[PDB]
Amino acid sequence: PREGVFVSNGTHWFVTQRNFYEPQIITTDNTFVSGNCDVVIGIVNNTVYDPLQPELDSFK
Amino acid sequence: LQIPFAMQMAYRFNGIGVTQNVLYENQKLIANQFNSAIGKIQDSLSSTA
Ligand SMILES: *[C@@H]1O[C@H](CO)[C@@H](O[C@@H]2O[C@H](CO)[C@@H](O[C@@H]3O[C@H](CO)[C@@H](O)[C@H](O)[C@@H]3O)[C@H](O)[C@H]2NC(C)=O)[C@H](O)[C@H]1NC(C)=O
Ligand SMILES: *[C@@H]1O[C@H](CO)[C@@H](O[C@@H]2O[C@H](CO)[C@@H](O[C@H]3O[C@H](CO)[C@@H](O)[C@H](O)[C@@H]3O)[C@H](O)[C@H]2NC(C)=O)[C@H](O)[C@H]1NC(C)=O
Ligand SMILES: *[C@@H]1O[C@H](CO)[C@@H](O[C@@H]2O[C@H](CO)[C@@H](O[C@H]3O[C@H](CO)[C@@H](O)[C@H](O)[C@@H]3O)[C@H](O)[C@H]2NC(C)=O)[C@H](O)[C@H]1NC(C)=O
Ligand SMILES: *[C@@H]1O[C@H](CO)[C@@H](O)[C@H](O)[C@H]1NC(C)=O
Repeated sequence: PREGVFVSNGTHWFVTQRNFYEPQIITTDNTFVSGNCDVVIGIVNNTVYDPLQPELDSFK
Repeated sequence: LQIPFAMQMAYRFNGIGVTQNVLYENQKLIANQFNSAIGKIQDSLSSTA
């Protein structure tokens, strides 16, 4: 997360600010990429939504 | 409010100006350094008066 923390209600995953529960869809804007999946202890699988793709999908 | 200790240390790394990925990718080394530092505190107290 760029700022905040990943949380899950049980089924879906969100990123929210640490001091107030404001869940949001995990997108490329909310997060940053660093390395791969093999080095972080406790990492989980989840899709990261790309805001640009639906715009180009309508373009296609 | 409970929080995993690694996540808390990532918060503190953000506090000092270092990104979380540094801690999450050097967690083993950081934990070993902290444990060795605590052991050295033990030795210093038990030797120096
Ligand atoms: C950044 O700093 C840390 C030290 O705080 C470096 O970790 C240290 O790396 C050396 C070499 O990999 C380790 O020495 C090795 O110790 C093992 C012990 O079994 C020994 O078998 C090897 O032959 C070697 O002597 C050292 O233990 C390790 N220190 C700790 C606390 O884990 C790290 O490599 C540095 N990283 C970079 C990119 O500079
Ligand atoms: C954890 O957070 C999830 C996101 O809120 C939530 O999934 C959401 O569940 C509700 C139903 O309670 C869905 O709401 C929609 O339901 C129908 C489905 O077609 C729509 O017609 C409605 O207008 C309404 O928008 C959400 O669509 C659904 N979100 C997703 C991505 O599936 C989970 O239920 C939450 N889990 C728990 C245990 O609370
Ligand atoms: C999170 O996502 C990872 C990728 O989807 C997933 O790793 C995948 O795990 C399966 C089986 O555990 C592997 O499938 C193949 O694994 C070996 C090859 O080493 C084969 O012998 C098996 O028969 C099977 O075909 C995937 O290769 C592996 N994907 C990668 C990129 O390594 C994790 O399991 C997921 N983590 C959790 C908690 O679900
Ligand atoms: C957290 O605790 C459970 C059991 O107490 C364990 O299975 C799990 O591996 C732990 N999570 C991590 C990242 O080690």
